Amino acid sequence: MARSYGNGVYCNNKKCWVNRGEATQSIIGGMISGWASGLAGM
Amino acid sequence: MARSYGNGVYCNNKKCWVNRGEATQSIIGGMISGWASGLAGM
Amino acid sequence: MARSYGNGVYCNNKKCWVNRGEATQSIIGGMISGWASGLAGM
Amino acid sequence: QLKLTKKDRISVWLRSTFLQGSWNYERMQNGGWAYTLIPALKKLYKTKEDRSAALVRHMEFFNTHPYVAAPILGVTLALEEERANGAPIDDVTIQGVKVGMMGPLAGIGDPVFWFTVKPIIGALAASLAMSGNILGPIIYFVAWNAIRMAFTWYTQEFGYRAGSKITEDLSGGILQDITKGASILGMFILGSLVNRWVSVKFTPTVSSVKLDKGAFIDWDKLPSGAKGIQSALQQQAQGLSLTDHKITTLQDNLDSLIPGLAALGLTLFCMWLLKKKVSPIVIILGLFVVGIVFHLLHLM
Amino acid sequence: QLKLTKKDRISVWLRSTFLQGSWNYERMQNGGWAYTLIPALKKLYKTKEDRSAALVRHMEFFNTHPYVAAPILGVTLALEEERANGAPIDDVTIQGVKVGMMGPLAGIGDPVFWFTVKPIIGALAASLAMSGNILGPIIYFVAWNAIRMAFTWYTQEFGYRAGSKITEDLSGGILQDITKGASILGMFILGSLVNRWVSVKFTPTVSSVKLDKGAFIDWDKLPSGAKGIQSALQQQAQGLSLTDHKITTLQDNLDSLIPGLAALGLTLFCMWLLKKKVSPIVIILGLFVVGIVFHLLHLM
Amino acid sequence: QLKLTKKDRISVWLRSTFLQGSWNYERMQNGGWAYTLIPALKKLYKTKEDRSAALVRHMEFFNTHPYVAAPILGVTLALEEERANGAPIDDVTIQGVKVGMMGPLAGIGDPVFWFTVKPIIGALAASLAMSGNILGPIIYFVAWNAIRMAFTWYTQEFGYRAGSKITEDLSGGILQDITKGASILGMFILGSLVNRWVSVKFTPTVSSVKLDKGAFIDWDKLPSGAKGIQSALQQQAQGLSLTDHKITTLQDNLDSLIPGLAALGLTLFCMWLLKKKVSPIVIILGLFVVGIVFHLLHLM
Amino acid sequence: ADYKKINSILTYTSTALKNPKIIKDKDLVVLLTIIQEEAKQNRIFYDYKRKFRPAVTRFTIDNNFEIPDCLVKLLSAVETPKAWSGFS
Amino acid sequence: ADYKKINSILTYTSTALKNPKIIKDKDLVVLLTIIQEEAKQNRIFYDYKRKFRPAVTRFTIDNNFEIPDCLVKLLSAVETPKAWSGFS
Amino acid sequence: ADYKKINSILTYTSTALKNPKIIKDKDLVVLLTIIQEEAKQNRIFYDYKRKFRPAVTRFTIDNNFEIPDCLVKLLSAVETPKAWSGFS
Amino acid sequence: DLNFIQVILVIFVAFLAGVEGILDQFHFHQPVIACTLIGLVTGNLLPCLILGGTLQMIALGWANVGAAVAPDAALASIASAIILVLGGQGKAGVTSAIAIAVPLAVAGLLLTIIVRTLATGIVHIMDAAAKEGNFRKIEMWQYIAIIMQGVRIAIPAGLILAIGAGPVKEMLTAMPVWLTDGLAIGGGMVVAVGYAMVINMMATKEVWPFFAIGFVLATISQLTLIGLGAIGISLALIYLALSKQGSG
Amino acid sequence: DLNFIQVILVIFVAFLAGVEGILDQFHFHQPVIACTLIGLVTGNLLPCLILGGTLQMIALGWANVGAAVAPDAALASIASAIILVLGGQGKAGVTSAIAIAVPLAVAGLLLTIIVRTLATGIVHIMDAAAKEGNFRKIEMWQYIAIIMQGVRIAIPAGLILAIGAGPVKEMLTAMPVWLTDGLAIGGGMVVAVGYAMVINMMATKEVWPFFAIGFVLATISQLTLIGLGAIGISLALIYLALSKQGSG
Amino acid sequence: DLNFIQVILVIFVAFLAGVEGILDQFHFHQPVIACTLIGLVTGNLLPCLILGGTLQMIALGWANVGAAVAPDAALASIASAIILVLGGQGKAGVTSAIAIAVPLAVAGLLLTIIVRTLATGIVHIMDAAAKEGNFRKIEMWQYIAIIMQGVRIAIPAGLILAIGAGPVKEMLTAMPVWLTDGLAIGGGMVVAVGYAMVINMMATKEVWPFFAIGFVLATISQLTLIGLGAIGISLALIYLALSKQGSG
Ligand SMILES: OC[C@H]1O[C@H](O)[C@@H](O)[C@@H](O)[C@@H]1O
Repeated sequence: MARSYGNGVYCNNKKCWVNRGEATQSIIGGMISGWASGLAGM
Repeated sequence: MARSYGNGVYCNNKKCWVNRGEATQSIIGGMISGWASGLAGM
Repeated sequence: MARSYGNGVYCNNKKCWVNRGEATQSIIGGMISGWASGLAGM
Repeated sequence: QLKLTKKDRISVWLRSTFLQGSWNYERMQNGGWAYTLIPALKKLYKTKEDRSAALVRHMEFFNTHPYVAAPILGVTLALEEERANGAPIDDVTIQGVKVGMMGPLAGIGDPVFWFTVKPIIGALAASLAMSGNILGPIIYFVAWNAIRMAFTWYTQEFGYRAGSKITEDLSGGILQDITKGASILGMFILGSLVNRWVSVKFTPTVSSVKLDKGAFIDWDKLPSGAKGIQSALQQQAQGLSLTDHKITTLQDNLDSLIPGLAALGLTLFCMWLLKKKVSPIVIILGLFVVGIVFHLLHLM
Repeated sequence: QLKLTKKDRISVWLRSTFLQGSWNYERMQNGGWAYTLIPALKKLYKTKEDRSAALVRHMEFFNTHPYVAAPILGVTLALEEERANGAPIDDVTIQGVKVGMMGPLAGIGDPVFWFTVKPIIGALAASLAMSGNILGPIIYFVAWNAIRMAFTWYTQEFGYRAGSKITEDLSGGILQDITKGASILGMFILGSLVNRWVSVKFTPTVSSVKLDKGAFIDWDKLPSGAKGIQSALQQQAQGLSLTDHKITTLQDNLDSLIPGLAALGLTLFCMWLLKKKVSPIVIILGLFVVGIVFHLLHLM
Repeated sequence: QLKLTKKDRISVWLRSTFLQGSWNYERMQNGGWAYTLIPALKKLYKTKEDRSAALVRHMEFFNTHPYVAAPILGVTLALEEERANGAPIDDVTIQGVKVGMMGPLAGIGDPVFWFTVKPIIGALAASLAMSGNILGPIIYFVAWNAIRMAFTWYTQEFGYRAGSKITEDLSGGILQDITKGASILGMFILGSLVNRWVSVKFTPTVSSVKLDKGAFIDWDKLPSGAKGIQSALQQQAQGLSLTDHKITTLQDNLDSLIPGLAALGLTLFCMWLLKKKVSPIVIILGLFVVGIVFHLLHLM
Repeated sequence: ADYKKINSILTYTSTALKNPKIIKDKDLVVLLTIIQEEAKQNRIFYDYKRKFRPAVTRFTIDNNFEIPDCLVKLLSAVETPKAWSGFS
Repeated sequence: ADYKKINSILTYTSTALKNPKIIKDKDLVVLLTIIQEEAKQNRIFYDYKRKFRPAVTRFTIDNNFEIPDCLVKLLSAVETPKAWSGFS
Repeated sequence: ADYKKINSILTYTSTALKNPKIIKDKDLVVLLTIIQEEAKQNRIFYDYKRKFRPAVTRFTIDNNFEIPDCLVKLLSAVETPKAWSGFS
Repeated sequence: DLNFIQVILVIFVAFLAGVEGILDQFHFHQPVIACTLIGLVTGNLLPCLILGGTLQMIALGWANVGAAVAPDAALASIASAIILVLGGQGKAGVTSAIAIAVPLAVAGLLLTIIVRTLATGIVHIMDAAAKEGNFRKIEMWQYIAIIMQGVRIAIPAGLILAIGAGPVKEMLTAMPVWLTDGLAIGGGMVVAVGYAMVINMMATKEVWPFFAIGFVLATISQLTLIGLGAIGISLALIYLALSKQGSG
Repeated sequence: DLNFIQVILVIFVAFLAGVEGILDQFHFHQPVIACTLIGLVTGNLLPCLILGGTLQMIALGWANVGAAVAPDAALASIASAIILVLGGQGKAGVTSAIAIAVPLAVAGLLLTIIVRTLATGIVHIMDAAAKEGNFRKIEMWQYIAIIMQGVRIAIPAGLILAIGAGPVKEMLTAMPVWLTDGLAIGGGMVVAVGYAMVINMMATKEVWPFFAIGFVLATISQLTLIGLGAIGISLALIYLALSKQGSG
Repeated sequence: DLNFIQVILVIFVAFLAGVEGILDQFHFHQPVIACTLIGLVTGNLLPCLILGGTLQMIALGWANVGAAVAPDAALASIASAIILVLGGQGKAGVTSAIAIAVPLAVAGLLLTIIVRTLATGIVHIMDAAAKEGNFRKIEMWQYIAIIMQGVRIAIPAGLILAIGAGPVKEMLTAMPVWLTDGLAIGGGMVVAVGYAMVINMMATKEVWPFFAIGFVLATISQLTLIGLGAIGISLALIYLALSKQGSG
């Protein structure tokens, strides 16, 4: 009933909302992996 | 009311059956330890 | 409604009692901390 | 003699916004880099051979994060101003200082600006914007641009004022430790994300066996009033079921081995596919159609 | 000269079924190994002393997994045919190639066939049989035997066609790595099985303190109808006790220390007892009686 | 000649209870140490210069756990008896053996007596005392005093009889390894205790979003009798919120990052302030007042 | 592929392998030998593991932030996949 | 323990300790000293840790898969507990 | 603080830094140098990390359980925080 | 409807997002800024604003790294927000358009690479400009390589406006439910491609075991991403200290 | 009842299970097979097949390793099947026989070792047979040395058929509840012996810490056995690479 | 009320508690022993025993380490017991006395530190006695220091008994809820200072990673503290075994 679109926002059939918890984890998870991979790239 | 007999089969007072999940986990642990048992032996 | 005074005893407004599990955890953690600190301090 | 003024440094600042202007794949940012250098090289050299010598030089392979190139831009302008007035610099130090800087400044630039600063600012603007707030976009354009022009301008002056006397003290004794330690975190943290952030779930059910007496609650003998709920929580607390059927799905069968097992298989398969010279646009276009078909066949 | 035909190789293969025929503890599979070699040695050596020399030779200590003995069987047949026709081999290579092969091939045979292949076939075949299905036992005999005869026959011919040119490249640089890495996993994985697969569960209760007000759900003031359940889960969710008594059993007191504490003692005690020259049939028979007593006194 | 009788040893025993009599911070336990040795210094030396030499010698810095000083007491008594009877011991072996013994015995005594046996005896006595049994304090005093007196007397006798032949086999090649393993274990366990025993919890609420249909159970359409509880439990198990409002507290916002984040922050701040020469009495009083205020401001 | 590219890559790789300083970078030699070998077959090496460019910086920093002509002209001899998806 | 077995084991291990090749494997030299002593005490060694047999393979493989007579005749000197329970 | 204490600490650190056996102890050399420096500035060193006394024990044990006069008289030259809270 | 001032005004923003989609400097192609500009110039402001807020969340982590190009948020924002205005359904159609932004985000990824490949021809022309030392010749052609990236988004926008509200509402009503549902499922699998190319750049026999532990430790749901990273740093700190002592 | 055609056929199947119980080649001793043949000849087929399916699960991991002997599934299968046939209660008596199949599986462990010890003397006869070069004296005894392994199973079966259907029904009704209940509890304590033998062969001061972590890591229910294995190998891979640096 | 025999006995018990606070030999200063003695001499025995058990549970881990000294359980116990007897409310004032103990414990810590700082003059007079070689002055001044450490707690007890039951009952009834609540919360934050001090004594660049691992592993609530210690020992042993190879 709720199609996942990532970063805390899935959708509904008439309204889409962002989940703060999943938004906060995505804001952090990308930071950790982005920093490491960017460093491992050099 | 149900006495454990291992590998997913316990029993009842008139009929015994299999727990598939614990049957699956039994094969996994036997596989992993058995591989190392022969290997560490040699 | 219950004020944590640590080591298992919190209180109430007319009665104070010890949580035995928390007393056990505190005694074991104190044992570990004292042993490690005494061993490292030397 | 051929000193570079404050004015020409600002024109170099304005043109650096186009540092990604051409962006071919052969030499990525040569056009934007060479375009940025014209206001200096116009005055630095005046012969046709000398103007040709500079333009052939800076057309070579250059690529980095466009904000972190300003310290390169300062040191490059430091070298050519010294070169124009007389200094034995010839095609080895001009490229060498640049190439020593494009790589490592990108790997410190890509995390800071792309994957850390942008999402942190982006979330604030989005959270406001989703709430019908016009102040969302206005903050985002202000925040990102105020941050950007301060760093891109100030450090460009710093690269010019410090010469190439900051690149000598950049020995790679630390650098061979930083990337290697980075890989440990990365392979670790991507491991955790693979188990989590790769959405692969299977719907279809396998077995729907029928439970015996003593397994399910059997909502027929429950007491009526202030004691029916009592026995409902305690029987569930002992492991009794809310229906007389145990529903088992393929996801549990995979999950019984390890969680995220189907995500790893896709993750390994993508690893295998890229090594096999498959353009990721085909794989991702394929990865969308797979979601179309597997959902149609009631699989995902 | 003294060549061995296809037919004689088959009887050696047919005879290897009895490779465990004698199974004395002094020499484990010598009788079955020596019996397996009769059709070859009869066709190889004709003198009485030569037959005695071969028979004293192969009565010595031999043991491995009876399926992976065929590559040894072929290499043994490779050496004997070379030896019978004239080759300076003197009782040092004959036992040497065998003893170099019995050990390490068991450590690969025992996992592959005993603890991996046999139960995967067995668990699949049992699942049918428990359902009253005659397809179960028939498949199991077919599955295990079809796997067996091809493997034990094919590798017998490979050992003969490859001789002592396989063990030469079997150096101990790798062998030391495998077992030590095996021991890290083994001590790890037996650690996890010990915490789980060893059932030492204690029944008796210790403390039954009577809870005060605000601790339990108090099923007297609960609302009646479409609001009784709501406050039941909310009182449940905040930790209020489903009954007016808190029961603390012996298993809780050990579990509050660490899970699986009673299981670690037993296996270590079995470790200690087995070190103390106690034959495990005494330990296991004693363990069964312990279960009889500790259940009688309501301990387990 | 100047042999020490049993009476003087018993007097040293009785005087050792006051080993912490002075307890200044400059020289820690020199007062009680020198007081315990007054009978020895009386009975050993009789000249005015020699008594002054011994007293000046034994007013120097001494500290350890007061119970485990008895082996030091014995070795010191043996060394001084040798010094009195004639032996080239000159202010270097007295102090040397003393200071060699102070450290490791304190590090082995602080765990055994303070943080291992004292709290268990105290917990037993406290449970007994709160249970209304007067036997608690009686058992506590009896047990602790018996343990102390037996340990002190026996250890003093051993230290006297053993001479300085125990510390010679006390090379420092292994105390480094013990200390390093101790530091690893202690840092791990102190991280765990920081996360689990320091409670810094915030009360105030942040977000109270109003949920749509299908999110909460909506106790209006629930069935009446022997099926309402069923549907309530199924909707609870599927994750439907038990109320039409979702409560998000600042503690949840911090916990979404990592549990114990505020506790780690306070731990870091205490480390930093102690490094910055702040007397821990001031820090603890300030912590009490901080708790007072933050509870007044409805924060904690 | 393009015949003017392959020959010049074979020129620059053959030039790079004789400079005394590049051979010291044994890691760089592996890249050049494969790059020359692929160019020896009219194919352009596929750098899906983006290793060549980080190494050219590692060697350059190891050589007092100085670079020759052959390494610079070979920087455009690589493919370096170009279809990012992100971290999300 | 049999009296003909004890003397034979004391015979075989004795000749094992004098071969140059068996001496080099220090793992086996520690083993064989144990084999003599309990044979010297009229008892048959109880290696609940199955160490002796794997070492014979370890030594044999190190000697180009060659074995002498003394190690082979000692293969039956072990007890090797025999009441398996399984892994379940 | 105390001027006599500062002068005596300076003297004792000075004579400690001239004994060969103490000179060998680099870990103790660090503490002695730092303590002499702080005495040179008329302050009494504060060690929230109780490092000096365990180090004097380490050195004494490394010197056949023998100690000189300067380390003994400097044993009282440290602050060593005194407001324990416990482990609880 | 859209009058002649608006139909051109949407083109001006549409070209600039393509202009800014490669420049990455003033960030007009971001969903929160791009969607906001289309809604402002068309009169349907708030529905475009919230879509911009909604889409900016999905497009948080899209950033070009090296030669890799992010899923072209310039097309996903500009072209999706136009269908939001033409198709009607201001606040009701925030959901409808968002569903087709991601496939459009992919569709831009195809077009950016085709443009980024034609930019190879210009530098081949531009290399000649280096052979004669012309400062004018390089400037003019650079404006071309900058203009072409803008029309890379204005051309798709031209057809979506050429295909007016008539057929646009028909397509948003003739949408099967499953075409929506499976596209969302495919969207949550695409991140497996990005990880693999990142893992391929970092995986070695030394660090493969660190992947397995982190994968398995992700199965304990009480741990957070920060906590998993803290475990990630600590093994890296321990491994390096243990390896330098061993090697020297 | 059992006729004379069955009693011969019953013992022979039991004899072959003993014959195959040591050969470990054609797998007639397995519970799915061995139970099935007893049910086929006695007419009570399906109850035996279900028992064979049930018992195979308890005996999935029983395999001889080196000198160690598995708990003799040949006796447990034969004795339970005859218990199930003689005493009646086809499907109702599936549980009752299974309860006594495990203890008799141990009873064969006693019997198999006594047999495997008398098999020493035959080879002592056989050693002199090598001293004369007698091929036939070698073959004859090996057939003999196989026969008593079948006899070890056919003799209890001969006594179990000697004790006819009368007393076997009496004992199966005279089984106390606790005699059943305690035996299962003892059954789940057996694997402490098997682990102890394996841990003794593998435990060293260098690998004891790896035991403790694996024990402690087993206390998190979200980890499965496979996940715990991946963690174990990852330390094993890391430990090998780290110790090779230090040693060389 | 309290008569002259009772007040003298109370005062001497308080003095002995003050002596044992630093003597740490007979441990009269413990809450159970001290509260028991005070209740016995005041006639209100059982409330004092219960209170002492409660504080002993509170004060299990208070032990002076090195120069660091615990918050003086002797004064806390003595003052709580005297509050409990004078204020009335035998079993009702248990909670109030327990609440008042902790700040009183901190006050006793301050008093004992002041006394230990004043003891330097005594140590200097003993240095002079060593310079003149007098045993008697040493004994006299040691007795004198023991006497002041006893009076360190006999004095607050004397002043509290000087303040009659009236005002102490008034102060017990005039206690705002928030004062006690915030005091409990502040007491629940104290152990941060001690943990920080121990870490400062232990923290190095080689051990901060292990701190992080342990801290993050503490978030899995199924793991017990014994299990966490086992994990810590295992990591320590693996690290030492690897680093010993690293050194050579
Ligand atoms: O540090 C060890 C030792 O130090 C000081 O002397 C006192 O706090 C003792 O109680 C403690 O045992």
